[PDB]
Amino acid sequence: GNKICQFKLVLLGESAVGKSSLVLRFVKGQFHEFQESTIGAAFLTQTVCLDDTTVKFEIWDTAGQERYHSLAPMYYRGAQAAIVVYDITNEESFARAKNWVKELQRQASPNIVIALSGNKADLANKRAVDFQEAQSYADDNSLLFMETSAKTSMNVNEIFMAIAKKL
Ligand SMILES: Nc1nc2c(ncn2[C@@H]2O[C@H](COP(=O)(O)OP(=O)(O)NP(=O)(O)O)[C@@H](O)[C@H]2O)c(=O)[nH]1
Ligand SMILES: [Mg+2]
Repeated sequence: GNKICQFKLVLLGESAVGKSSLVLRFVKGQFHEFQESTIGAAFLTQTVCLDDTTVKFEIWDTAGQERYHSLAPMYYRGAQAAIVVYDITNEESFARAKNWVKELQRQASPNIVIALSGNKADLANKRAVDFQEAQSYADDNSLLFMETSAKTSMNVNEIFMAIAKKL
């Protein structure tokens, strides 16, 4: 097809859950075991083919440390979609993700599409967040949920493409 669409996506979540790794995997097909914590935010773009349409993603990978919380609106204000990321081995990160979802539902665009990534799924031998519990939470809050692994690539392209399909 000759149709081209572009949209703004923001990633939010507690520090160390794998936001930068998820974007690097999607955009560059890379994964770095030693990824440094992000300062403020990083910007990346990727263009994909979505059933007859060329979709360009403008992605804001926010720094998740609490000291950067006040900067979040600068990145989500004009976003058409968000991926709130947690680490399946860390329940506190899952609780933090729920608070990011609440903030988006109250302060971002009322039409924003929100996805929830249960990342580091390759570490299921240390799971702390039950898949079904997270799925139920996502269903009750109208969030597009998938467990992902930036390390193995599991569901990485899938979650970004599913979001694009719903915009
Ligand atoms: N096993 C595993 N490790 C992962 C996965 N995603 C990220 N990691 C690791 O987790 C650590 C933190 O990842 P990173 O992408 O920097 O996290 P972040 O959410 O961007 N942190 P910040 O918000 O501070 O910038 C890194 O050592 C990275 O390699 C994953 O899916 N599986
Ligand atoms: Mg980061």
